[PDB]
Amino acid sequence: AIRKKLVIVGDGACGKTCLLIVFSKDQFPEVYVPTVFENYVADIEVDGKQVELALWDTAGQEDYDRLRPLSYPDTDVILMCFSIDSPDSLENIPEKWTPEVKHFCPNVPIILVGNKKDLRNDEHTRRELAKMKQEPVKPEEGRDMANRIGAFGYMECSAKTKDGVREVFEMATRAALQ
Amino acid sequence: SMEMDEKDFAADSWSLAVDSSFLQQHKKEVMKQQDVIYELIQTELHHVRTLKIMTRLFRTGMLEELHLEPGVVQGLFPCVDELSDIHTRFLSQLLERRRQALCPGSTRNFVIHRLGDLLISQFSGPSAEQMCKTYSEFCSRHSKALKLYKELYARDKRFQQFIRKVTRPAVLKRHGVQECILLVTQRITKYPLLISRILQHSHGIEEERQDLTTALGLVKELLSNVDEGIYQLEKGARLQEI
Ligand SMILES: c1cc([C@@H]2CCCNC2)c2cc[nH]c2c1
Repeated sequence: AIRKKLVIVGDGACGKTCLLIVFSKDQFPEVYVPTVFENYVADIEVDGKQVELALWDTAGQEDYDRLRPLSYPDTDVILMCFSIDSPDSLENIPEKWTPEVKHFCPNVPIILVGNKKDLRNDEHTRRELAKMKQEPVKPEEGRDMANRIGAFGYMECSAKTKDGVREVFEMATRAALQ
Repeated sequence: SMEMDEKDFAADSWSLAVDSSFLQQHKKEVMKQQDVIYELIQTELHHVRTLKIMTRLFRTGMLEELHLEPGVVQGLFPCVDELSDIHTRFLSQLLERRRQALCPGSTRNFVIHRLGDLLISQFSGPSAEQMCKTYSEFCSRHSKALKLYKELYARDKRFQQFIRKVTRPAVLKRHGVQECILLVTQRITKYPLLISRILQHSHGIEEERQDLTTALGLVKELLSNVDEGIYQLEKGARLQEI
């Protein structure tokens, strides 16, 4: 087994902590959802290759520009997260998170991940967004942003239902191996 | 960690740690507040445990088995004794507050009604000054500690055999040298997330809501000061580069 490091980046409410918790526990916690994620070393087997994938979150570091880059050393794959119920979190990707990740992690593959995909079919979500002349992020808007920033690929998931979660981490492991 | 504290914090939540007959007697709003307070203590217990692996397992093991020059061991684990002192003391107060709150005849049923006062004490005065000075020093030495580690593992056979031996148990899977250093750096930015969520479920008593609001402002002031006092040191950096 080879050791690879994964770091998840994105705005405060992009759902990155929930994504890491759901994958590491291998289910959506029923009794209590933790506020924070410390670290985790996942045992993954993708395309016949065994990898130890260390998982890290940057939640809480969004306002601290000198503390945050300390999470970046020796990263092998970056998951760049946005929330599908938050079109404003998508516009922060190209001129805030992308220049930072390319400066501290040159040549590291970035996977753009659209979280909370279940909220695309939520009535309360659609009503609250329509009040600000907005709508949930469309699949083509996510793909176009991933293409524009030079992402390795574009993927969607739902930590709430676990749909697409396992696929995101298996693809991140494949990206870290290249 | 010690068995007593591990069992007290083994459950995934406060609602699973307490007896179900004690859980039934409480309002859901109290259960929610207690679940987040329990997460704060449980993660503080794990943070102190991370610091003990760095001082007792790694640092002291290197000094006693490898007879490595102490200036090298210092470069690998900057401020570990000072950090261990600050967090072991904070943990002792959190654990004592829980112990005092236990029902007679019980080692697990408790409700912590007051926390803000302890959080204001930890994040103000001399103790806050010591955390600010220590984390500014630690985080400025973080990158150099990682490069020194990578040099020694790649070029020294006895150091590589030492690391492989002490990190072999499954309980150390996420606690290698680099993992411990980043776990420590990330600890300080977890405090506002935990305290804000405790505050969200602490409006029942106005003085407690006020104390948690003050504690939150103090942790953010501390974080902003630590962030401003950081400049990454480079091993063998020239004056012209600084
Ligand atoms: C975030 C971003 C940066 C640079 C400057 C702007 C472009 N992206 C990389 C730095 C430099 C030091 N700390 C930083 C935090």
